[PDB]
Amino acid sequence: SGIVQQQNNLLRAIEAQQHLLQLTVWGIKQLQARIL
Amino acid sequence: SGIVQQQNNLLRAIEAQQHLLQLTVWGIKQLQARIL
Amino acid sequence: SGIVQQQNNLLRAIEAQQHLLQLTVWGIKQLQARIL
Amino acid sequence: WMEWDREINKYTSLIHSLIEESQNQQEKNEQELL
Amino acid sequence: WMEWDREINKYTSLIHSLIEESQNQQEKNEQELL
Amino acid sequence: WMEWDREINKYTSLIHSLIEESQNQQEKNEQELL
Repeated sequence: SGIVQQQNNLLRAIEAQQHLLQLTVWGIKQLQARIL
Repeated sequence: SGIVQQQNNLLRAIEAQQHLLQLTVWGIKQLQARIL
Repeated sequence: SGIVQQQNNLLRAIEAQQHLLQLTVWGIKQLQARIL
Repeated sequence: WMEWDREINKYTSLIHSLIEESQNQQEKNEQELL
Repeated sequence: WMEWDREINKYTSLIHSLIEESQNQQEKNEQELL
Repeated sequence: WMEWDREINKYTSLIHSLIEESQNQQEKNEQELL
């Protein structure tokens, strides 16, 4: 059970990290549009 | 078996996220080079 | 034992990736302030 | 930048898929424990 | 950009919490291995 | 930016090593299932 619970925790962390990554990509694209 | 398979899954996700990260770092470096 | 160790490994990877993410965030914010 | 765009797209899809597979395995593992 | 800021803040806080939860669980699991 | 650079390199190297170690442990865990 503990192991399975921990897997859930890690998966959730990976998902949140993915949202953050998507946000940084947006930002980079915005900056590139103005900068180039 | 299921727990081990789920560790593989998570590791693969982390690896893919790492590629993404490296791509964001490249982009930021390109932009930094132009602005400064 | 091996499984729990792997979990530690994965968590450590997630933490390091989070550090990198925070770094990219810092970079984007710097660029954004310099241009906009 | 053109290659960058291509790779962003490629890895984003890959991650989405892995997340999906992981969610499915998580539910299977949880059911097996019950 | 304001919405961007809001979202960054949101997910950063969430990840921090998840990481802490995961750390606690890691400790518990190691302890149970004994 | 100079400190940023330093830190990027540091964490990039750390992640690479952690991934490597996780890969090794994964194959050990898979072997152990037999």
